[PDB]
Amino acid sequence: VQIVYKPVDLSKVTSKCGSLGNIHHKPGGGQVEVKSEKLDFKDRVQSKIGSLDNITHVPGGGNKKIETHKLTF
Amino acid sequence: VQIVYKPVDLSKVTSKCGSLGNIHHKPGGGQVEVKSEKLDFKDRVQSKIGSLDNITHVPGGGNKKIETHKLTF
Amino acid sequence: VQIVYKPVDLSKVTSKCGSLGNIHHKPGGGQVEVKSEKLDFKDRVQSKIGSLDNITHVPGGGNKKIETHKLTF
Amino acid sequence: VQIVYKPVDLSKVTSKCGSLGNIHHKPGGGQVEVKSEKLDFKDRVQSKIGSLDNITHVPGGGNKKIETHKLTF
Amino acid sequence: VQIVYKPVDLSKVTSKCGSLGNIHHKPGGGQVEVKSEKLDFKDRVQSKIGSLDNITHVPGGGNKKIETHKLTF
Amino acid sequence: VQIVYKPVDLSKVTSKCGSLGNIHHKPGGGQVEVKSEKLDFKDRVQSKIGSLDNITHVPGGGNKKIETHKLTF
Repeated sequence: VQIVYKPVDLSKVTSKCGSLGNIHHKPGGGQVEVKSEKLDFKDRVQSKIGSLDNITHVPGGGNKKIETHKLTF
Repeated sequence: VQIVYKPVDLSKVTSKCGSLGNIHHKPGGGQVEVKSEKLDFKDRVQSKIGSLDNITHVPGGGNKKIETHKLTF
Repeated sequence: VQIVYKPVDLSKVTSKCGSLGNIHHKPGGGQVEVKSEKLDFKDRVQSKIGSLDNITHVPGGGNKKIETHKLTF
Repeated sequence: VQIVYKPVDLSKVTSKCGSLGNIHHKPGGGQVEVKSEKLDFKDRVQSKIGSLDNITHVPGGGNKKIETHKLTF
Repeated sequence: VQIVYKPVDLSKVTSKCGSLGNIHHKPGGGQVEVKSEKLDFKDRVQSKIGSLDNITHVPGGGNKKIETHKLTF
Repeated sequence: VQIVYKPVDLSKVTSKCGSLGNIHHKPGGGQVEVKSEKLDFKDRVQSKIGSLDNITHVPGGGNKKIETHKLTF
C-alpha cells in the first residue's frame, strides 16, 4: 500500500478598508430597578443584574482561515 | 506500507486598513437599584450586580489562521 | 512500514493599519445601589458589586497563527 | 382731596413635596462635526459650536410671589 | 391734599421638601470637531467652541418674593 | 399737602429641606478638536475653546426677597 497525501494551497484571504470608526455601543442606558420580598429558595441561585458580558469587537482585519487535515490507516 | 504526508501551504491572510478609531462602548450608563427583603436561601448563591465582564476589543489586524494536521496508523 | 511526515508552510498572517485610537470604554457610568434586609443564607455566597472584570484590549496587530500536528504509533 | 391707599395681604404661596430627584439632562451627547472651506465674511461673525447655555434648574420650592403697587396725582 | 399710602403685608412664601438630589447634568458628552480652511474675515469674529455657559442650579428653597411700591405727586 | 408713606411688612420667605446632595455637573466630557488653515482676520478676534463659564450653584436656601420703594414730589 502507497498513500501520497500532497495537497497544495496558494490562496489569499484578504481585506482592504478605508477608515473604520464612529461606532457607538450603549447597552443598558436605561434605569434598572429590582424589588424582591419574602422569596424562599431551596436550591442554588445565580443572579446577574445591570449590564453584563457586552462585547464591542472592531477588528481592522478580522479574517479567519480555519483548516483541518487528517489521514487514518 | 508507505505513508507520505506532504501538505504544502503558501497562503496569505491579510488586512490593509485606514485609521481605526472613534469607538465608544458605554455599557450600564443607567442607574441600577436592587431592594431585597426577607429572602431565605437554603443553598449556594452567586450574585453579580452593576457592570461586569464587558469587553472592548479593537485589534489593528485580528486576523486568524488556524490549521490542524493529524495521522494515525 | 515507512511514514514520511514532511508538511511545509510558507504562509504569512499580516495587518497594515493607519492610526489606531480615540477608543472609549466607560462601563458602569450609572449609580449602583443595593439595599438588603432580613436575608438568611444557609450555604456559600459569592457577591460581585460595582464594575468588575471589564476589558479594553487594543493591540496594534492582534493577529493569531495557531497550528497543531500529531502522529500516532 | 383725601386719598387712602390701604390694601391688606394675608396670602400664602406654599409648596410641600416628597423627595425630589433622579433628574438627568444630557444635551449634545452625539458627535458634532463642522467642516468649512473658502468662506468670505465682509461683516461681523458670531459663532457658537458644541453645548452652550444649557440649564438644569431644580429648586426645592421655586415659588414666586411678584407684586406691584402704584399711586399717582 | 391728604395722601395715606399705608399698604400692609402678612404673607408667607414657603416650601417644605424631602431629600433633594441624584441630579445629573452632562452637556457636551459628544466629540466636537471643527475644521476650517481658507476663510477670510473683513470684520470682528466672536467664537465659542466646546461646552460653555452651562448652569446647574439646585437651591434647597429658591423661593422669590419680588415687591415694588411707588408714589408720585 | 400732607403725604404719609407708611407701608408695613410682617412677611416671611422660608424653605425647609431634607438632605441636599448627589449633584453631578460634567460639562465638556467629550473630545474637542479644532483645526484651522490659511485663515485671514482684518479686525478683532475673540476665541473661547474648551470648557468655560459653566456654573454649579447649590445653596441650602437660595431664597430671594427683593423690595423697592420710591416717592417723588
